[PDB]
Amino acid sequence: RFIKCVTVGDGAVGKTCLLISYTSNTFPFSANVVLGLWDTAGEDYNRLRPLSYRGADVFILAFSLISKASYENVSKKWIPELKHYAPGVPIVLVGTKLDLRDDKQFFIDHAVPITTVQGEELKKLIGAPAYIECSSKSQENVKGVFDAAIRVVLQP
Ligand SMILES: Nc1nc2c(ncn2[C@@H]2O[C@H](COP(=O)(O)OP(=O)(O)O)[C@@H](O)[C@H]2O)c(=O)[nH]1
Ligand SMILES: [Mg+2]
Repeated sequence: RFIKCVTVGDGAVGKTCLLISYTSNTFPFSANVVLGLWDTAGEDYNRLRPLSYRGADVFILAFSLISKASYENVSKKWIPELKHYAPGVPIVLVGTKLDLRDDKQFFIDHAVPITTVQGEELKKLIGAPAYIECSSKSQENVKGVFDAAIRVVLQP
């Protein structure tokens, strides 16, 4: 009846904002439904970050929908890391910053978008049971992230 969830992913992808959005319903860590949420720092921390993983029931592996590099780093860095420290714990893959992907003006001002179908193909590649695209800014699908997280750990 407890669920430790650890959020991981590159710098600036939106991990802390994701937790603030879910828990506080605002945009600048625990919940009860009928869930402990851990934040991490995503290279200086290579040795210390993994310490947070012990007894994790699920990982939220975030990458940014506006950043091809964070997309590439899921397979390059994060998967190898989680498999070393916590093989077998399920992964919910989250593409953050959905509000920016929607906005043509963002790419004029700035960035390479990741499509829903490409996020889905990455999901399959890493064996994640879930892939959710979300925006902490608009809050869209943020509740969905954590609802996936609980569904994927709880029996059935
Ligand atoms: N537009 C937009 N900006 C975001 C979103 N999530 C985070 N940010 C911005 O991205 C930056 C990094 O967010 P932060 O949560 O601190 O990322 P973290 O390093 O992964 O923890 C901040 O400038 C945020 O305001 C989002 O959904 N939409
Ligand atoms: Mg943070």
